[PDB]
Amino acid sequence: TVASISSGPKHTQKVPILTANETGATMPVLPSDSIETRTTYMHFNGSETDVECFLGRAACVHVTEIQNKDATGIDNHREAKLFNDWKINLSSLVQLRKKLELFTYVRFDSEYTILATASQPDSANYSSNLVVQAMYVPPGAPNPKEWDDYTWQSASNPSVFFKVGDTSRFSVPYVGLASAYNCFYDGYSHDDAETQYGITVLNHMGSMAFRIVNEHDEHKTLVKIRVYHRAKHVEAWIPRAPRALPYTSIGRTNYPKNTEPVIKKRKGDIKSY
Amino acid sequence: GLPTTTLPGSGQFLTTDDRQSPSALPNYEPTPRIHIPGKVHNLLEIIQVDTLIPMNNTHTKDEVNSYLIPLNANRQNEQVFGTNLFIGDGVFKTTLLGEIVQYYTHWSGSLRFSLMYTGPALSSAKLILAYTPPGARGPQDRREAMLGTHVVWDIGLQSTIVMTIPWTSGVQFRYTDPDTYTSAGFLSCWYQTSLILPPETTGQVYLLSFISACPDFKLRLMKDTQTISQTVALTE
Amino acid sequence: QGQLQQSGAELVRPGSSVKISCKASGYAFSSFWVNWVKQRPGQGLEWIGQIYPGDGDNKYNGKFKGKATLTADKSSTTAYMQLYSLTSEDSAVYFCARSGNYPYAMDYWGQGTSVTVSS
Amino acid sequence: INYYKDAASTSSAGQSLSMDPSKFTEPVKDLMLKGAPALN
Amino acid sequence: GYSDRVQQITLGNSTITTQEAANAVVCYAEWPEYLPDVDASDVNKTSKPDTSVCRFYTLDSKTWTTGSKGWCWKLPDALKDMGVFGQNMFFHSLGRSGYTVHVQCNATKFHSGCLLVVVIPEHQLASHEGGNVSVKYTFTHPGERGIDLSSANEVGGPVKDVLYNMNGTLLGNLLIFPHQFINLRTNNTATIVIPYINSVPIDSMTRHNNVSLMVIPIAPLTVPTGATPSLPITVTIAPMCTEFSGIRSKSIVPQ
Amino acid sequence: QIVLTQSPAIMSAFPGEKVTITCSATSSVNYMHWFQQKPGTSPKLWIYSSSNLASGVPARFSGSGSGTSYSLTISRMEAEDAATYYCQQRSSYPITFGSGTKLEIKRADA
Repeated sequence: TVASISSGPKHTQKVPILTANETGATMPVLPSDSIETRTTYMHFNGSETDVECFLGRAACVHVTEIQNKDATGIDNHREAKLFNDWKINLSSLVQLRKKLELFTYVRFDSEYTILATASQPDSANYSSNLVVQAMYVPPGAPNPKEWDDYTWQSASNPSVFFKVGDTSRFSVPYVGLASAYNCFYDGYSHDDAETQYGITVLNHMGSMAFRIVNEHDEHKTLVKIRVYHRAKHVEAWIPRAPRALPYTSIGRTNYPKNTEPVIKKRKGDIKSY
Repeated sequence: GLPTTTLPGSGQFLTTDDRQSPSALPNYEPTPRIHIPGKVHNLLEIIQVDTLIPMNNTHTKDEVNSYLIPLNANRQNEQVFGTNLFIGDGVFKTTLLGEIVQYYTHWSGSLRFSLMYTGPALSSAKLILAYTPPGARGPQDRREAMLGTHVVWDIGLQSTIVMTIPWTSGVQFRYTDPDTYTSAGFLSCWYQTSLILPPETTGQVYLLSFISACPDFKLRLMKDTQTISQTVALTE
Repeated sequence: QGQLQQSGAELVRPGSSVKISCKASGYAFSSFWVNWVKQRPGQGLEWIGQIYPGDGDNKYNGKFKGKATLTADKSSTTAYMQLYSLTSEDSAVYFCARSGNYPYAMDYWGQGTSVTVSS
Repeated sequence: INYYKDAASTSSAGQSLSMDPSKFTEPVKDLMLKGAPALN
Repeated sequence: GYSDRVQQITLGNSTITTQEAANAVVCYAEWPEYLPDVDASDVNKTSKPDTSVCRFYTLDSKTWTTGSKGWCWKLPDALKDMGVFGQNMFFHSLGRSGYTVHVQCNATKFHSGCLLVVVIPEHQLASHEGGNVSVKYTFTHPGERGIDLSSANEVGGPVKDVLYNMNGTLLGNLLIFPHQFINLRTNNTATIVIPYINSVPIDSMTRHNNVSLMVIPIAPLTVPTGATPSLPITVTIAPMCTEFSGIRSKSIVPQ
Repeated sequence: QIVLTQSPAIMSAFPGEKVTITCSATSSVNYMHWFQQKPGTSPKLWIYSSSNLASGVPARFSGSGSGTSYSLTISRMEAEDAATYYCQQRSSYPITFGSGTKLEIKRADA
């Protein structure tokens, strides 16, 4: 392929570098349209700038914790992180959430990959090894109230017991209820003055839930489970404009009152190089 | 049973892995993809559009105006603006070319930089743009500028003049993040002659500026971008 | 034993949003939660949310989805939360309390902050 | 080579290599020529 | 001897000349059309009143001044009043339609200034109170009128800001969407023909807006030396390829 | 969502009169936490976990039950009884307090 052909002097009626930009058409002008050049080469096709990349790396998307201790006397288990859960989504963590909000609707299969490590931050006489079990509670699914409910049978619920200090790589097909995922959804569940506006509505794939299958050793152990996700088999439609002002909550495009500028100021002059 | 030997790197969780992995939801069949206008394939298709550079930062806050490169009526030989080309910073740091190109570490190609006047139909002007490749500095006045790639432009019906910054570098790639070996250079714009104004009209007029990337643009090595942050996890 | 010292009597013009506080004193903030209850005048011991400093783990009662936005600061060991779009329903009383020492519900309790919305 | 019975099961694909700016670069109805006075 | 500086557009029974325009834009280069079968879902037989709604409605003249900041108009709604369209829209469960939007504003070879008509599919606003505060129905659903950024917040009100097109994006990155400039000196009007952009075959209109028009003075209106420092702006839209599906009891919207 | 209900709404108790209150939640709450409030004070932990006399909560007191409906006792009311009572559910999640068996004191006519 070629970089730019050779170009000699000129003089015409045909003025390439003079257009009317109020039409909306960003003119495909060129170097070799404005000067004397030479034939060169390309040897580049940006494999690294293809959307099945600049969207599809393994990045974290969310991090909670739990703990295995003696439940004997707990009113509510959750309140004890005896076991936990996740309203699956992506907005939790801004680094990836910025890449995705780069286009309007997106579509793909994913590589939800889990990993988890433990702490005995207090007079432990050995680091125990547990096994974490992570469930997937589809919206409409019964829910784990305790670290040893029946819910934790997972008869028809896709679960994976893996080990601490280790990881698990369970990949899932795209499960949009529609031809692709809505990123911004200027809508409401219904024509009712009093409902919530935002995509918060369009997006349940429900939750996730992790507990620790062992009966409390004697000392206390805390586990911090991390969830990593890699989009793959992507398509994206309608780019938009990238976020400038920071984030404030999942599924809202808000920004904080009283915020430091985003436009870097110009010390001195505009004339200033 | 078939004999194996495990190599160093077992169980390493490299995040950049294209590996084969099982379906948590087997036999499950998706929602039939339909059609949607506008569809991206490669970042590089969208950064070939233009956006406006706020070449006029000089504010207390962010401003619709930090975008308006003003023009001063009946002056001459004077400077209109300037800056350098660290498209991974300054003015540029907040455009679609920035914010994206920001996402990568290495770049190359030739920027196309546009410039549109909005002065009363019946006013004229003839100024000059000009790229000053790397070696000296901000031209600091016409003459010195003019001996660099530059382009006189006569204002008429065609509001926009499209100047193109020829990729002119030794090495064949440049650190997106600012660095001097891998420096880009500069560019200005001076009153060729001056800005005239029709009778019964008054003040200043303006130039809008945009910058888009070229056919030839190049970007590799994916880095993370600075431009965003969260001290903490967000909430429902 | 600890303390849930609270913010001070609040007068907010309607439509605003204020932040009352709380601060733990002599127990490890970063371990137990802080619930908040909106016991209005001649009104019940209402439950806004509950937040956990420890990692930011939390939950809210569906009345206050929007209104209440619980929050903890790990150094000044000061819980908070602030109400948005104030209305004279928010004219009630907010209390914070330490939860889960476990034999007991929110055992340790704070005094409160008065929130009154009007011009 | 595919060891899994499914579609997610499969690994990444790679280079689309379709790339068409047009869609965004020049959605003009009455099409514009490079080298011709923009609007006449 | 014809020029992009002269176009007519006849819909149903209404036209629009303009001895100006800077050609027209066709977003994403798609051209508006009807729901192909392979792609359909709703089982019902769609209805298509063609010339009775695929015509030219005229919203109203906002007045641009050296004060004004901008204005927007969400779209399935903005017309939610205009005769047959405006009902067929409320009388049905789900609809489907493509738009046109010749925006306008005239001046002279003495006046200075320019605009930035733009279209943004699934443009979703931001509350002016930070946190996880949301905006309510009767704020994102104006119409005939539209909302105005050169005004000030109500509670639950959107944010009224041009610097971040009320969502956290610098006004100057907007150009990544279809749009065009009215440049009082090379221009006077603007056009955009917009195909159905949303991620479902057919969808609702009571509870949703699939794109909004935004007009925003990127560079200031500045009359000669003494004249009335205000140029109206008048917008016009005309839907088309409308397709309503599943009639009934007529809908009742909040408020 | 287990909807709580303090048994009487309020009465009055001549000191000596033994006092018994009750909570009747809809569903099953396993642990009844009883809070009390002499106004001008923060509500305070009386009996935790169905039947435990919290700290400093005197002996006249006690209570129990389960599943649904639990209760409270004060072998005979006093002075320091004419307060308000809150049973309190912690089992179901939008953690919800009682209703209010406002404890009432009985005295002579003046």
